[PDB]
Amino acid sequence: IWELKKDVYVVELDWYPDAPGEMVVLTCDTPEEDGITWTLDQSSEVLGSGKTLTIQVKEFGDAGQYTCHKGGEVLSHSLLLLHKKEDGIWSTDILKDQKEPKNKTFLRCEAKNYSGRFTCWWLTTISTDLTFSVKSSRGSSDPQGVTCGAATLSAERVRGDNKEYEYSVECQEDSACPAAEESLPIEVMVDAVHKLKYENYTSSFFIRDIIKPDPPKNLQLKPLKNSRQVEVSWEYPDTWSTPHSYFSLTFCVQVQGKKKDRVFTDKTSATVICRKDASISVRAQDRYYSSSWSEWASVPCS
Amino acid sequence: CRTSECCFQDPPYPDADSGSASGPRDLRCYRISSDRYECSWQYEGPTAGVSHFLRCCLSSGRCCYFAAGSATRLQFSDQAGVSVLYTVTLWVESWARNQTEKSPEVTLQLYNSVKYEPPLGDIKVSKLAGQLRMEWETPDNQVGAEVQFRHRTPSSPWKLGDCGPQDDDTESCLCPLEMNVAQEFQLRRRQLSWSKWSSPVCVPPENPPQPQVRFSVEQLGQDGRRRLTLKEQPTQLELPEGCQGLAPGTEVTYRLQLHMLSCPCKAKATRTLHLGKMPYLSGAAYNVAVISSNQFGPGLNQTWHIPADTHTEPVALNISVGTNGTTMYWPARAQSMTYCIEWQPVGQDGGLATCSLTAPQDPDPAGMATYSWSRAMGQEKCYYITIFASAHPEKLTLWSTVLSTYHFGGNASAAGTPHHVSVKNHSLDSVSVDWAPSLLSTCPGVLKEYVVRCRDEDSKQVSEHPVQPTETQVTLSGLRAGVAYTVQVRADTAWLRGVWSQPQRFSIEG
Amino acid sequence: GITNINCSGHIWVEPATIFKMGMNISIYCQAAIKNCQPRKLHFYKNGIKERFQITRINKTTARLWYKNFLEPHASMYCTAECPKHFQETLICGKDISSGYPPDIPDEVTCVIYEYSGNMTCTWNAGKLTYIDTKYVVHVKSLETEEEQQYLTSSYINISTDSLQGGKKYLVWVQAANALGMEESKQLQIHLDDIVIPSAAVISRAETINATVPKTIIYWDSQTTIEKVSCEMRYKATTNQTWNVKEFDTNFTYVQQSEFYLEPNIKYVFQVRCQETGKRYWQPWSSLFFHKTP
Amino acid sequence: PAWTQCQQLSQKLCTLAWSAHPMDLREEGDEETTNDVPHIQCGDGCDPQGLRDNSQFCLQRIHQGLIFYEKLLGSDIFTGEPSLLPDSPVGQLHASLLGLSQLLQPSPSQPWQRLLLRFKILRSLQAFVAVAARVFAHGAATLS
Ligand SMILES: *[C@@H]1O[C@H](CO)[C@@H](O[C@@H]2O[C@H](CO)[C@@H](O[C@@H]3O[C@H](CO)[C@@H](O)[C@H](O[C@H]4O[C@H](CO)[C@@H](O)[C@H](O)[C@@H]4O)[C@@H]3O)[C@H](O)[C@H]2NC(C)=O)[C@H](O)[C@H]1NC(C)=O
Ligand SMILES: *[C@@H]1O[C@H](CO)[C@@H](O[C@@H]2O[C@H](CO)[C@@H](O)[C@H](O)[C@H]2NC(C)=O)[C@H](O)[C@H]1NC(C)=O
Ligand SMILES: *[C@@H]1O[C@H](CO)[C@@H](O)[C@H](O)[C@H]1NC(C)=O
Ligand SMILES: *[C@@H]1O[C@H](CO)[C@@H](O)[C@H](O)[C@H]1NC(C)=O
Repeated sequence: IWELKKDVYVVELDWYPDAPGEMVVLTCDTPEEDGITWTLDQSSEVLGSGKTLTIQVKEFGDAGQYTCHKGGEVLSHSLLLLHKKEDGIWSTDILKDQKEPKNKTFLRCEAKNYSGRFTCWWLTTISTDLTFSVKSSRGSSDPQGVTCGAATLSAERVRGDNKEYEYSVECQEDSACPAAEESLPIEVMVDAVHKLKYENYTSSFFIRDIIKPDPPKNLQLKPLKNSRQVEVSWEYPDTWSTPHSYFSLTFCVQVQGKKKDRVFTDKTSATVICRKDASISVRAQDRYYSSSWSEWASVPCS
Repeated sequence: CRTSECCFQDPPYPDADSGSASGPRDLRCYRISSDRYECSWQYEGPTAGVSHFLRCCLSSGRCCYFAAGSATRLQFSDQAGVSVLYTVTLWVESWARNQTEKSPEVTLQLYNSVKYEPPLGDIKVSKLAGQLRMEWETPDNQVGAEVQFRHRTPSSPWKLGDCGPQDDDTESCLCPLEMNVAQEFQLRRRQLSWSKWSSPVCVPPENPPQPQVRFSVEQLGQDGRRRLTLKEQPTQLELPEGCQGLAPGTEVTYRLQLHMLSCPCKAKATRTLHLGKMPYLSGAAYNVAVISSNQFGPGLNQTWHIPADTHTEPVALNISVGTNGTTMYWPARAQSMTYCIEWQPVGQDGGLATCSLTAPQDPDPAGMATYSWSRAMGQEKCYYITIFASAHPEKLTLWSTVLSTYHFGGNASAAGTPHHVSVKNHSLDSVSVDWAPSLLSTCPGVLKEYVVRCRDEDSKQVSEHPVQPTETQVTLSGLRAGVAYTVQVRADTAWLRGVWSQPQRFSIEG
Repeated sequence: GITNINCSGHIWVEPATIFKMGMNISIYCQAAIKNCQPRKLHFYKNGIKERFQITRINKTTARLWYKNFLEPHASMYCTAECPKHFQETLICGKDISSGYPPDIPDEVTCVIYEYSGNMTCTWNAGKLTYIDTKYVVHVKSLETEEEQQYLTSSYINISTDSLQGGKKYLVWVQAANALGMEESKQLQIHLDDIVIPSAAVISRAETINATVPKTIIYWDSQTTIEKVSCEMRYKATTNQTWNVKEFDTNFTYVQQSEFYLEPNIKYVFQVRCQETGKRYWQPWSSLFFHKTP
Repeated sequence: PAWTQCQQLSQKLCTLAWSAHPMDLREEGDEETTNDVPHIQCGDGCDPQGLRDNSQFCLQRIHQGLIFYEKLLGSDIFTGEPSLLPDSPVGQLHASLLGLSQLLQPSPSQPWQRLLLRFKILRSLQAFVAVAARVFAHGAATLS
């Protein structure tokens, strides 16, 4: 048993049939010594008496909000969140497994630019009583300052017989240096809590590893007169870092319609040929460190 | 209280004293996920206004119930209060027409009652070390299963076998493989209750069948093209009864590969097409190959050879031999046409045609196309010449034949001079003029006609008469005995008059 | 560490890291990671995960079993998946080599070469052992019972003036490697008999136009041995059979020899010689091509 | 310095280092890289403001890192067995590194350790060559 938050305790359990559980002692936070009664959750039945309480935590029915009373008044609280340990492997029930790019990938984080802002998405099929709490830091031997806001809901979708909920959180590095060479990585630590079941996750990365620049901005096409050849013109994405002569982006251009066109231009313009009812589609990638490609932003050939 | 939470209060109906035969039965509860369980039962009799309830009683003795409504099954998670690490007692209570009907009690540990599911249709297939290998991803939270398979051919019944223990993220199963018949395979699992048999897995033969197809080619049109046509379609593969119309991934794919034998000086002369898209061909020679393939690879291919057209057309082909090279002139067909010229020496059985490719050409002021080469067509020889052209040289199916004819290289006028010319006395007033066929006769369409010249030496009178190109013997009549005469013969072409043979002097003695 | 790899356990292979080619081996990786139980072990071969045929005997140690291991060299290291860590964790690794025990060496011969001051010895190697094999040459005297040992990866020479312990000696070679060791048969040598003269070279060849065409072949050897017998092979370029004749030659001058050969036919010639009566012969001389007029 | 040639050869360096190592294994006990590998930290003046203020500070660190990575790429890790192909991109990496260091300022291991060591060295090399190519890219368009 250990402390997670103020007046919230996490009890570990070995999750095998007919388990012996764990031994747990509860102590009311009061200078008083006599006339103390205890109840579990909203039930009014008295479980025990005295300053100390001993229970044996065997299942979710024995966990819940414990309250000590004296004189008919609420003294303090003590919540018990279980933490299943299945043959040495902890449970991952709450957060849905994305399985990309590898298995057990629960938190997926991305950054638009190099300034030090990332954002982590995680999927679940649980609608009510769900409460996340994110904290993060850079390194573990001597941590630095990275601040994360509250975790909100971004979008909701339906897949299969169940639903699916997508959360997100915005984090900023406090001492961000966009130009340095990273040596030690960032840690993200999510504490997923659902009713009385506690879980907890971790992801580590380099900022240069999770960069996915925005789709290229302001796509305009002007073909040669009476010619199918079209020169492509665009500009660097707005959210990308500055100056653009330092943080350089190598692009990609395809022509799709309903014969494959693939060109990678380091210049903001290129020329291709559009077939009938085709679409010019553009990508982007950081030129020097191959982190990731961008989503296509397109306009159609007419 | 809630849809997924047990209520630890009394059911709002009295207990069952009726004991009617019709009611809930066969209550089984399995664990479907890491924290979700389901319980299913069957109801006997009419379902007119029947509400079922699932009841549970923990080890401590406190009893709770779920409000299943009119559904025949219910789902709940481990936080509902139903104990999952211990011993619980579950029984179904149904309310109908103002009566209660209970079910036989079942006592189990819900964390242990796990039912395993067969693979979810996505089974990989492969050939390894002479035996068929199939791999499937493991179902979620269902590791550690004994897996057992059954298989059959079109002519054999089910045969049962074992694959071995499975304890990974993806499973595997080693199975024998048939050579020409397909197989059906069905699969089931059980943890270290046996699962239901899978959806069918169908396996095609390791070697695809030979493409049993027949082709036909049209006659060469005036546009210089002919179309290829399929006379017979490939025979269908024999599949087991359970695989007929099932498993589109076991189908044989057929591809048509075209190889243009003419214009070998071109960069690319091969193209692959679908058997459903029949191509247009020129008067050139082509090789057509059909390749059959399946998930294991390609089978044996069949190739058909299409010969070149032998028809000769009288086209105005002018060839000029200069001090620096030879130039060809012929009527242009259309604008921006790329021409490929092929010539073969006559009498050279199996000799490869010399290929010459031109840049795209437009008709000149005289409406002619031209090609020049350095000092090359050997001199004093006959060549069979065929010209092809295309406005889209990259598309082999758009090439067309421009002309096909024979041409004599070099000085046709000098080399075409009739040889072995002889004059023999036939009568007191006639002579026989016999000669050997000129070299031009060996070039079809080049020799237009012969001309015979007779000169009376005493009167100096000269007479000329044309002779057919197939005749090398003529009898000249109406001559005077005792007079000296001179005779010469020449071979004329479609454009130039030949050189006269050496003058033969003769006189009629008798 | 960018310069070092830290092992986090140990690994051993049965029967041994060195074993006979093609046998059945078993690799036991025992993960010793602190504060972690290994979720999944993940063997690798030269950076390629061989996923098939693994058995999880027990939580710390999994076994990978090979059938017909046919690689001369392979790098094998085992990795692990910790429940909390994202990347696989390296346990340790080992390098294994497979080969054959050495064959028995035969065909032992030794020759002194004229003017060389050396005895040269050679012996056959047998089948390819695929591993480091070393040859030890033992040279024991029959007169003083003194033995001289020598080492090579292939062949060796013994200087003539080290064999002062008499004239009757005994030579045999010993082949050694990790998977076995075998000894050759003992070869009896005497230094007078094993002398081979200096190499004989053909100089030229001319044909004389006589009543019968006579072809003379001109050749010499720089030996100082008085008694020398030789053999020579001559044949047409279109024929497969060899024709050899015997000579007794004194090399004070260039020896001459006549031949009656067919005209307009190219022939080829080679020579070999020996000290008369001795066991060994010279190798056949390089090929000389001559065409009769 | 010769900014244009340095920029184009550093582009060559980036694409070569990403052709050499296009995957992951964790060695326990690694908490103190310290002075094992020189890195371009914040405060070495390799940001654009540092370039426009004083390039010498950044180029000093870049040259030290470059010579360190040539020393690593020239040791027995990349020359010893399993011997790499001379036509393989790894051999080109050392030549390009020597070129860059020239244009700027005129333990034994087992055969199984070397695969992992090569992967971890290429992983560090890509991360350093990225910032090197960036600082050379910014110079050839502003400090011409
Ligand atoms: C993610 O989940 C894991 C698994 O639950 C969790 O690991 C656990 O962390 C707690 C707290 O860090 C560990 O408990 C500690 O154990 C040490 C070792 O003896 C004790 O010294 C600690 O005692 C302090 O805290 C007590 C309670 O607050 C006090 O009573 C005491 O006086 C000390 O102040 C403490 O008990 C626990 O051992 C691990 N579990 C395992 C299996 O190691 C991890 O922390 C979670 N991480 C995140 C970021 O959420
Ligand atoms: C035994 O003696 C012979 C004769 O000297 C050696 O052969 C020569 O070796 C040197 C050194 O490698 C070469 O440069 C010569 O080309 C060799 N000559 C011939 C004719 O092969 C032989 O190497 C000696 N044996 C050993 C083991 O050193
Ligand atoms: C696990 O397996 C290894 C190898 O089979 C064995 O030596 C060991 O005793 C087993 N048990 C433990 C606790 O390591
Ligand atoms: C004798 O042998 C040694 C090596 O065994 C060699 O170096 C030397 O050259 C040889 N002598 C002659 C004359 O070749």
